[PDB]
Amino acid sequence: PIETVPVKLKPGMDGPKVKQWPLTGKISNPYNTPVFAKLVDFRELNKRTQDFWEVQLGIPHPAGLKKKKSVTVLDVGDAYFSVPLDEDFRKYTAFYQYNVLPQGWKGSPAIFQSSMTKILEPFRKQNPDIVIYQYMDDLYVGSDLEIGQHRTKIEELRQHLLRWGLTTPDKKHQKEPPFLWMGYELHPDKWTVQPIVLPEKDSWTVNDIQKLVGKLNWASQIYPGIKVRQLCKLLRGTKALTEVIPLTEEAELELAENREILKEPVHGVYYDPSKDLIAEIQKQGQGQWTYQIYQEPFKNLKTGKYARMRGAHTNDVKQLTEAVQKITTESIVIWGKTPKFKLPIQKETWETWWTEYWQATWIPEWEFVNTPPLVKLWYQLEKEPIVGAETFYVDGAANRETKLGKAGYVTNRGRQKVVTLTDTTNQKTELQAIYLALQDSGLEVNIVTDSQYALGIIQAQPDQSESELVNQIIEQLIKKEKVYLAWVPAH
Amino acid sequence: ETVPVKLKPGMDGPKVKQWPLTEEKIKALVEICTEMEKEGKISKIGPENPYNTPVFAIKKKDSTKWRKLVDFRELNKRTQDFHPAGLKKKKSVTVLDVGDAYFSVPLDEDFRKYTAFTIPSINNETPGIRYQYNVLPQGWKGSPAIFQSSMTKILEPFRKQNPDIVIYQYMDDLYVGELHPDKWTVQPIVLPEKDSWTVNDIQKLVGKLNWASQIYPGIKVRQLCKLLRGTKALTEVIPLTEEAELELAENREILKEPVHGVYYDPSKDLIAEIQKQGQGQWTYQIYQEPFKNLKTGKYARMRGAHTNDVKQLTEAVQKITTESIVIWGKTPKFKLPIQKETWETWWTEYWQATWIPEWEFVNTPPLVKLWYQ
Ligand SMILES: Cc1cccc([C@]23SCCN2C(=O)c2ccccc23)c1
Repeated sequence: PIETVPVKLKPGMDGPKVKQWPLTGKISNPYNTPVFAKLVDFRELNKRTQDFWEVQLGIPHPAGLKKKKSVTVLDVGDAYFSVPLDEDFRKYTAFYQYNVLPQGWKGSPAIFQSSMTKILEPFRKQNPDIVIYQYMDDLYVGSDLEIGQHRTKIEELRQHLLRWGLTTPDKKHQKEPPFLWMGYELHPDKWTVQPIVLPEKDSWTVNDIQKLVGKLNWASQIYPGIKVRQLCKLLRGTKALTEVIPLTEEAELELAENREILKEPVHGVYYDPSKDLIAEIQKQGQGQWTYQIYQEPFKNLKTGKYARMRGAHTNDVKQLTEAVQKITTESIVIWGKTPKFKLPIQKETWETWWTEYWQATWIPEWEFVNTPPLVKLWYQLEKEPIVGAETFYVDGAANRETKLGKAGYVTNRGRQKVVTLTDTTNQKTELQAIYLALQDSGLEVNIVTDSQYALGIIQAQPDQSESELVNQIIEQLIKKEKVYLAWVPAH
Repeated sequence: ETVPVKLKPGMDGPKVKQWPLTEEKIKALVEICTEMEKEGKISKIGPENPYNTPVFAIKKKDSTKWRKLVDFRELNKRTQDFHPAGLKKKKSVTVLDVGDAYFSVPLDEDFRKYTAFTIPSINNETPGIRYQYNVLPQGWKGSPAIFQSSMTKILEPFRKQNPDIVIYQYMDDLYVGELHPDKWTVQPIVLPEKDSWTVNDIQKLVGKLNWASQIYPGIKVRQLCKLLRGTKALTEVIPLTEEAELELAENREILKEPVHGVYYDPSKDLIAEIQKQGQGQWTYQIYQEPFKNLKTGKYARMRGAHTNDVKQLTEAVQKITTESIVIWGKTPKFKLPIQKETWETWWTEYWQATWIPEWEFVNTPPLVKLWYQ
């Protein structure tokens, strides 16, 4: 006898009137629903049933749990059958109608959840330091009480629940820690990801290679150093999920490598709200960033890898910024607060950057950590034209259909050059002309262009791009002593 | 008793995701709601209710007590339907948060489910607490309209005893003509004035003038571009042929006042762009049709923000919205020069208004910035 959840059907609809398929106190009228073996097909009813508030679609991260001296899991049997179905909505379930939440119905998981929350509320009020986590049919109960007092408390919970018809496994039949939940291995004082066995094969198909890479990633969450690049060349051009791909010489290397890394076990400690949160970020190769979050030096709560080209043209500062933004977003979810950052960029580099970037950009409280490689700015465009430096008036243009173009320049000093391009685009020819001025000029240049497009890319100080051409332009720019780019209207 | 309110025909309630909130804000909301429930303002809801609205906490102008803020933007776009041209001329307008009044009035019982909102829990450790208003909620467009006949009926004596002062109501606020709108000025385009001019100088000038001619076609750069004929050193000084001096003069004159034929049409969306200049400076333009600016402005950061671009932006955005309401009686749609996630993460930290304007994120062109400062 737990309060009943009222339920209607989507406006302008009526209960399922689906004929019965010919075949061979929880249930007691123009409707009917298919039933056989006892599995009911409520697909039609569900398509008639109103919408309910989402079920727990976001699960907790171990990194954000607090240490408990003892933990227990209680699986609730006959969960759904233990809760009453809206008296009025009962008719629409005829098949003999239900009096309880039906297995396989739309609002069952939700109403059950809502019910459990209301049943737990009392017991919770009385037990403020006993933490209960509801996850489908399971009840995870942790506390800081010693082994015996804890057992006594679980027994209270079991009885409270029993008052409501909810039965649970006694101490003898309960499952004991650690808990294997959603790819994790939970201990009352430490966590980790469940066992990772890299198959030792001599015949790998596409399905094996993909699953492997699949397992590898999920581990990187705690095992920094793993690599998947030399395996992720094994999929290129694969004809089918059963095509057996021979592990290249380098493919057995990376694997053997990871295989070894995975041999040494690493455990994530839990969260202590009395201490500060701290995240440190390293630049692990161009475009790849790593990070670890902790409260005590080396006792990581969570660690991670980022590799996201936010577009096509960026730099380490912008990349550093985004990494910080993602870590911040995770942090708010998991712990409810932003960690203090330890970043590999000097205050003055960051200052120079955000102060003159056209986009509002910000980084929460952080401090420089001197760990090479440091993120810096590879070149700074001159704020005013350079005296004594040659001036290149560049120009590019390509017919958008023949993809035929020309790019070149003319300097104040009489220097001129015109190159013909093929299979090019206007933009590419505009970039090309700038490229040329840079190539053929000294350590100091004044470059005039009519390309807003090129002007924009370059002014943003990119240092990494997908465009080979933009990358050549960066290389040149890094070499120059002074470069002043200036725009002028075209035509 | 309650007045029947409804969603626009055929439409349904809002199911907008709740953004993650910090521990501080969650505790804050939890304390605020627990009492609101005690006063019957809000009441817990079951799973039978599929709707939702985002909520967060803010801290009003120089106040230390938390203010629950519900982003009813979605519910407002779906709520069925139901300006003092002198206000902008007033010497001093004051903003009075008269949002609490709404609580005294009950909300149609049939409409309440659409006001559903959720208070999240850190790390999803719990299912979150769900409520729905039983009274006119703060920040909903229905509330000010419903509490209208009543709001006037109480401001009947003051505007008859003082029919001089203007009273304007926009959502949860009251504007009595602390703003000083008689000092609001539109940033006019401005060409450089210099002793000497280098090739570079004239180029930039010709550039700005080219752009400016999109708004003022009378502008001519013919004479100036001749002084550019040839391929000379950027740093090479160029004396102005007199034909140019005059060409530069007319342009100046043309840019001494806003362009003609620029009226405000209340049947069109009001748009606002913002550019980050630097040195904590921010330009903006309000228009409805490209190049036909209803207003152009400038914003200087306030203290305690020198190190924070996002605060500046949000402060600027609120500054600009206030001007919109104080002038047209509407909030514009913002084109925010900032990465969506950066913004969506901290805006709620520097926000103090009770309304939330609409926004989108852009990639400001280099040129346009050189043209607005
Ligand atoms: C998200 C989740 C899943 C399973 C168990 C828990 C659980 S059981 C009760 C809540 N949790 C804790 O505080 C905790 C700490 C260490 C181990 C287990 C737990 C939490």
